[PDB]
Amino acid sequence: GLSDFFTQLGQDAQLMEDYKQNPEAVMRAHGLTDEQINAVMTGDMEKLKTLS
Amino acid sequence: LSDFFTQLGQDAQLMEDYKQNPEAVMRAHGLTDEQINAVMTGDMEKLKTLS
Amino acid sequence: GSLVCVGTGLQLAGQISVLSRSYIEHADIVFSLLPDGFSQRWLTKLNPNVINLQQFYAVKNRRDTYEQMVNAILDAVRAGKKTVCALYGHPGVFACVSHMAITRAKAEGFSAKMEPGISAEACLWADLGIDPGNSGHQSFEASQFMFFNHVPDPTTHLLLWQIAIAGEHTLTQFHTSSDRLQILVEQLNQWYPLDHEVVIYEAANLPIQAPRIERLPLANLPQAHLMPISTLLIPPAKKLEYNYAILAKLGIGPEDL
Amino acid sequence: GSLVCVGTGLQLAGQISVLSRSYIEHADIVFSLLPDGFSQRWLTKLNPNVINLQQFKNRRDTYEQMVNAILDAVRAGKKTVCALYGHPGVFACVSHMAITRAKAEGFSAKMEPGISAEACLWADLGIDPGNSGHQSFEASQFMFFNHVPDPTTHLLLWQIAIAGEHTLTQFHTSSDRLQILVEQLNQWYPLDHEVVIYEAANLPIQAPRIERLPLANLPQAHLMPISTLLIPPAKKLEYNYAILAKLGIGPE
Ligand SMILES: [Zn+2]
Repeated sequence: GLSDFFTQLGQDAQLMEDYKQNPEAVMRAHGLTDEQINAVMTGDMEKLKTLS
Repeated sequence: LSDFFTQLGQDAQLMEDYKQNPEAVMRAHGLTDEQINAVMTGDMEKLKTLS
Repeated sequence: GSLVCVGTGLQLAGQISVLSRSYIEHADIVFSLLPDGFSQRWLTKLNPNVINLQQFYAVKNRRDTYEQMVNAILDAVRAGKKTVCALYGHPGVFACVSHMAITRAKAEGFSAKMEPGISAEACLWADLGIDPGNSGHQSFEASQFMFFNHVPDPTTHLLLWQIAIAGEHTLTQFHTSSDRLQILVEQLNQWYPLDHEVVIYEAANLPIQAPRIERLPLANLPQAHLMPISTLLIPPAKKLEYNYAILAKLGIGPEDL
Repeated sequence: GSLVCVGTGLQLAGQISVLSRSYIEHADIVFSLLPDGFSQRWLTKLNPNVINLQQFKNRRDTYEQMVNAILDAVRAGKKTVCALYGHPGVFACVSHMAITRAKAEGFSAKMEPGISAEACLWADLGIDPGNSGHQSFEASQFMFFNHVPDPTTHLLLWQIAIAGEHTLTQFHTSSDRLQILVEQLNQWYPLDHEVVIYEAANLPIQAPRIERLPLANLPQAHLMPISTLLIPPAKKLEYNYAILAKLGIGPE
């Protein structure tokens, strides 16, 4: 889920550009919980390894 | 010729098959003996025409 | 069969050669040594037959862990398996296991090569937008720069790697990291003022993660919190001066080049 | 508009990062600057909209027309991507110039890392620079400026083929230039010191060149654009007693 996203984000340039424009929306469209989006947006990497 | 070098540079499978049987694999794509010779000889310059 | 070591770069998924990725896809077995689990999953989906080498770690001496790591890899090669080793960054830069596996593989007469990949240095240049060919570039292993005589050229970018364990020895443990670092600062002070701005760099793994780029005076270095992958970048301290001598021979001046 | 500079590497097709390749696919326009035509054709099949910059007289004015052309596209608001040889931020002015001027016009500009000739050298020569350490200089710069190399660690000289590239005033052959370099290196390395002329393979059917020869035979050597000279150490290491003393280690 979350892993499939990071994997896509790292290799697709289009998706990469979109993300840096509208991080939240893009993450929502890849079905991430509000908590995940938060952890990502606060850069709390410990809580992502919690939600995996 | 150009497509082959491209596939050979990207595809790890074709990469190995090539080392297994260079000549044969180059036929499988469709290169003449003159080219295969230039490839096998080592004359890069040679390939400035078959291109 | 065969051995091929490949580098995944630093970034997840997207920072790997098209060919190296192909090798991992068309391989009978794949031995991995990657950082995070996001990277481990990525690899799995790319090829289900994966052996994680993180398991060979601890109490055991490193050269023992590596001995096992390497042997496990050759076991696959000897078995006739088209083996591929997936390493972080460049599979040759700071990688005793690759060189050992390749050397020993070649010894036994097995076909073994190493495909180049993107190292932390490759990233450092792009991230900071510095061109090493600009004023030159010197790379040393901190400890090696402290233990041995290495006079740096302060007209070039100077990279000190593994700054976290700078000066680490069995006979130096009585010193704290802050201490050893201080000693390094005293050493660099020979060429670089204490006010000189230095940069601590750490390449990102995840695409949603940023590279660490902490700018600070050389003097505040001892206090800085370092990481195993942390690297120090000391920019030039002097502008390049012409070799008026060599310019004389060619019969030109600074204004002609 | 936006700019992203990517690198193809040395090998064809296969030595580019997955992401950098994606940028080329999704680029509205691509500006190529690659050596061979095999690389040129490849790129095109990767994205039809490609403007070759070789089409663009001093190097001052050549790069000025190049950069200017790249910008035009970015100024028009097209997501521009500039594909260069090897690493787009290593011995590459066009990129740093373009990125700089795009940053200066408020446009978004960045650079993706690729595989440089150096990254290839380590693999082909099975050398780990992490443990050994290394140094890099542009051959010409190393000649026209005061660079003090550390002869205890590897020394790379890039663009050894065009070493001494300058405006004409006196008549000197490339061998004459290379002879001067040889003399300048003689301040640290002997003439009989073995060096290596490395040339990364472009095509997957070609092997890299790794010629060894004494430093004295460099002038005669037949060099190439992408040729780089590797000068292995010539001096032994010495204990840094000063610093060792501070750390706690002395006579031991
Ligand atoms: Zn370097």
